[PDB]
This record gives sequence, C-alpha cells and structure tokens, in this order.
Amino acid sequence: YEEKVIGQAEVRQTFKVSKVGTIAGCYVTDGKITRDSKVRLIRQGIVVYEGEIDSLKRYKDDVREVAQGYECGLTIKNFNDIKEGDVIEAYVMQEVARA
Repeated sequence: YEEKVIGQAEVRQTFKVSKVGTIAGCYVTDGKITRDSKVRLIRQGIVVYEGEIDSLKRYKDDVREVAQGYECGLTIKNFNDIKEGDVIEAYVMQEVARA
C-alpha cells in the first residue's frame, strides 16, 4: 500500500493572533485533516509550506479529524506563511485518527 493523501484541504484562513497561534483553517476534499497527520500546502506556483499539524480545534471543540467536507481551525507545524495562504495537503500512512 502507498501513503496516498490522508487529509487534503483548502486553507480558509489562519490565526496569527497575539493570544492563540496560527490556527489555520482548511476545507477538506480528501481523507481527513487530523492531528496525527502531516501537511503540505501549495500556492499557484510551488510549495507554500510543509510539515505536520500543530493542533486541531474547530469552532465547536478540539476535534481529532475533519473528513467528508468539514472545515476546522488547525495550526500547521511551524508555519512561516499565514492568513489563507493556499491549499493544504495532509499525507501519511493508514494509521491516522486512531493512530
């Protein structure tokens, strides 16, 4: 088996607040945008940033994933670029959410 997409989404926005962090929201279009997953966004030319998720917290609670088509606010590792930069892409193995 290959480590295909496990959480592809599109940045909604981010939270570069002087109280929170950089809670980057993303609309999902593939697997799940979970805490136990990596991340890889891209602009209209190249990669905007890469790594993993820092935290996972929606507008309701601290959800672990965001599959189907739900948007949740999550930080993306040590994100240098902020505010709805572009489309994000979570990639990993088949051990997400439950592992």
